[PDB]
Amino acid sequence: EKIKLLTQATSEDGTSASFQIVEEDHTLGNALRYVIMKNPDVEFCGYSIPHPSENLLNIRIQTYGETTAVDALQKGLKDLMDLCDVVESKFTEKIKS
Amino acid sequence: RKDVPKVEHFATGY
Amino acid sequence: LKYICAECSSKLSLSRTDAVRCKDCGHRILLKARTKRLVQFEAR
Amino acid sequence: GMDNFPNGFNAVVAVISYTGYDMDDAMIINKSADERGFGYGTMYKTEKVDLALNRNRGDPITQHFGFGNDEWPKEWLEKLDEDGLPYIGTYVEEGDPICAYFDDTLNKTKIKTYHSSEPAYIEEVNLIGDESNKFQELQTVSIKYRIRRTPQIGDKFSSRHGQKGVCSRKWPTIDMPFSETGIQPDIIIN
Amino acid sequence: ENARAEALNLANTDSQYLTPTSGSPVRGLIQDHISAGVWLTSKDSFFTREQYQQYIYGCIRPED
Amino acid sequence: VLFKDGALLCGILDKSQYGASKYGIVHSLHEVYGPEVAAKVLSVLGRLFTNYITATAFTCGMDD
Amino acid sequence: IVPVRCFSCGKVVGDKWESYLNLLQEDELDEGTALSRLGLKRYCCRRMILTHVDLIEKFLRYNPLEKR
Amino acid sequence: LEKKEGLFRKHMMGKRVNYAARSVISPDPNIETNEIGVPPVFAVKLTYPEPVT
Amino acid sequence: ARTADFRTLERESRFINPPKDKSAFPLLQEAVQPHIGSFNALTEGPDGGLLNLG
Amino acid sequence: EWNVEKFKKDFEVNISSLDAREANFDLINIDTSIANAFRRIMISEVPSVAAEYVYFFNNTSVIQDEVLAHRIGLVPLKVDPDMLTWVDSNLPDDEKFTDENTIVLSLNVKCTRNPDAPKGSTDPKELYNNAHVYARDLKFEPQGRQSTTFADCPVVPADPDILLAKLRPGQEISLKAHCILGIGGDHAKFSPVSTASYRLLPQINILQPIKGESARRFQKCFPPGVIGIDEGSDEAYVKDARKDTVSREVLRYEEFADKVKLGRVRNHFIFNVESAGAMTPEEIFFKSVRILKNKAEYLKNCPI
Ligand SMILES: [Zn+2]
Ligand SMILES: [Zn+2]
Repeated sequence: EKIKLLTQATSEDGTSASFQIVEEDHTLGNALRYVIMKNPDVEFCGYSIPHPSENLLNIRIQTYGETTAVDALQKGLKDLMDLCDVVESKFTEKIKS
Repeated sequence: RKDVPKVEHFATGY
Repeated sequence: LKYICAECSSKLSLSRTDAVRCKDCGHRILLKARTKRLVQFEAR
Repeated sequence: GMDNFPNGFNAVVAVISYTGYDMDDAMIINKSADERGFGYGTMYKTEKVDLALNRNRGDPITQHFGFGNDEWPKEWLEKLDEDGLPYIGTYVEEGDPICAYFDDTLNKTKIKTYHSSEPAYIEEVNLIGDESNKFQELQTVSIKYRIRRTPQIGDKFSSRHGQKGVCSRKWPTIDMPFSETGIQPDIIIN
Repeated sequence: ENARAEALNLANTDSQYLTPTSGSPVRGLIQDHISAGVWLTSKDSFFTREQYQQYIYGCIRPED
Repeated sequence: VLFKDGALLCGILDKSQYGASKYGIVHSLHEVYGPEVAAKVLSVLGRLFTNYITATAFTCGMDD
Repeated sequence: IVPVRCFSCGKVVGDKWESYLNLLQEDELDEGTALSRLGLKRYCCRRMILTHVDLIEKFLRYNPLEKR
Repeated sequence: LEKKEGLFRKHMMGKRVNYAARSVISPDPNIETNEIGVPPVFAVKLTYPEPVT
Repeated sequence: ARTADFRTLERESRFINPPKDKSAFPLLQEAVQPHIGSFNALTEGPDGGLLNLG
Repeated sequence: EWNVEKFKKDFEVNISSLDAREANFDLINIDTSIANAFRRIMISEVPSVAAEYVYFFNNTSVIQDEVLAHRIGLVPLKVDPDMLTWVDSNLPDDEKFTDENTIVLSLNVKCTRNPDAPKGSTDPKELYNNAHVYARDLKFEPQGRQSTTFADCPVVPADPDILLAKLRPGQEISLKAHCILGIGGDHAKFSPVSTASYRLLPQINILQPIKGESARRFQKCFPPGVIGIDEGSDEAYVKDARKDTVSREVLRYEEFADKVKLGRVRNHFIFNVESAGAMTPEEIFFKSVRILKNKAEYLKNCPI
């Protein structure tokens, strides 16, 4: 589907893994990298693009242990969801004024 | 020689 | 019906004969005319 | 009076090494700016079609334009659809029936193929008459092909200073760098 | 497959990093990357944890 | 430049160091680890300077 | 053949060609003030109205369907 | 069997070939140095006879 | 004032209404002049151009 | 320990010049990553409607069919995107289009000279009727439920004054368009925003006490609404940072080179969103943020 994990570069314990995303670009990648790196648990986080012509995004997460990189992913997206949700309420109020 | 004669931009939201 | 004169610019028709002869001009050059035909396209 | 024959366009160029897809002489066009129609030169090509090339003076040819009373293949009326010639407005693909002539030598009609590379549109089909009083059946036709040349990658653009280069890649507008005023440059040179 | 092996092992570009004319190399980055290296490796460059990790991952991509 | 145990410590990269020049860092890396590792290093440098130059572009102007 | 959409920015300028002509001719002005009153601020927009050869007038009078 | 256009230097010391192509080059740093950029038009065109194991 | 000018009004007027008198920008005429002058002097000369003399 | 609550507490908005056509709101205490993500989503991803799949019944005008089709496609409509549905694109053409997934436009203009023309007149309107073809000539002949739904929403161009083509006597044009939803990235014709850029709030760090007429000439370098003069002590000072474009004109003068560093704050984005007539800038901005939220939610929900 849209998201997949790379068993080639995964770790045995799952504390380090890399994910590939379809139909994405810097737009989602930079924001998601920021949000994930906000989490102090993860050790290494970053996004990569195979080739600009292809609409593929590759994201790699290496935690400091005790947390599955998959969990660190869904933790980031939920924070991202709230992050793009607070602005709506904050922006809506300023419209009322 | 006579020099070339002379001729006798807002931020966003302004 | 078609085949504008391109000299006097008058629509006409052919009869397998004297395609040169523009009845008003006689000019030996004739020019075809676009008709009502569907032409699909892409706006890109 | 050169203004009566203008050519080229003013482009918002940026002397910047940003994408990295241009080191020697390549250049990058803004993809949206292309989609706006940044440069849309077109090719007009005409060729002469006739059947008197083998005809001699005193021997009228058994073959002439049109087609009928035969078992000619159907679907030719897709674009080869009229008593004499194809429609002006049509999208000729490769091998499409350019023109049909009924032949009595074979007692059946034969057609002329496209025999080209790029699919094109018919721009103008005109009827040419013999200079002499050779009324006959007008076995001489000239048609014009319209070819749309949208600028793809590798198409040589240039300035007025010999800084010729090729279109490296249609860089997407969002990924294109922007300025304080919000303008996104269309032409990038290294 | 014989020609495949010849190209991949004898005619491949990596095997030809040098030139028999004088033994000097012929392959490398040219102008944009040279300027980028000059600017990046200068002492006036500093990168936070985010920038450093992002550059390293984008440059490496170990999954490949 | 002064490498030491696979670590840059002084100087900056250049055309002489990497690109097409003799006795460069990439040349020595070839000499040590074979041609394959040198080719991978050149590819990685090309990727890095491309990503880096996008972050901070390089440009020449009339002021220069 | 007035460019309908701004090439670089994207501000619609096709409608503004006739208005620019009227503002230039009927009222005595200069091009800068004419574009200002027309409502163009960035030169990415100002191009397609400051410089546009109207090759439809010269290119159009060669009509084939009307007697000369 | 002639001076410079002879059968040797035209059909024996050089020949036209199958499964070949020619085009222009667009630089692309985003590819590995030991790799080449093959458009999809070539991909459906050039084929390789490979046995089924 | 200005060193150059677009002359948009002149260009549009000329496009709409081609001149019925001497054409504008005469320099083009006296840029193709040599060929026209040669071909005219071939017949438009003091005595049968040059063809009659030849 | 950065957190959602900390971000909410620190984040604030300042709408400056909201308008039915243009917006100039500010973003404060947010990261360039999210700011640029919003910019890109607004420019590309925000859906809109524009004409494509144009069908020509007849054309003889000087302008070519391809050029005319592209020109028509590059038109801003008025219908809101949230009234139409996407097309599967893998269907037969008859099934490819319905009432609620596309709209239909017709032009069918004919031009002929009007005999009543003043002598010595060059105006095409007087010389011939239908001399020019405008956007408003485009109709929106509906189908099925569209008649009921668009009763208060007549599909009209966002700019009916644009010049599609010019005609002549004996010159006729007849076509038929099919506008669908766009995704922007597919083609710039689907761009609900003319431009959705942003600029970081300029920062001016005055070090020396700038006083006297030398302060006045320092006032001159910047735009007029930026620098202020302290009447209390004849001191130059910053009055409004947003009023300044990044000009660096002071850097040219040697006296002020050491007296000020032209910095720039890193968490103050001066958004500036123009728009076509399809939607208002506030509406498209809300669409963009909701699109980002939907992207995140879909990415979370899709398993690996
Ligand atoms: Zn006639
Ligand atoms: Zn613009």
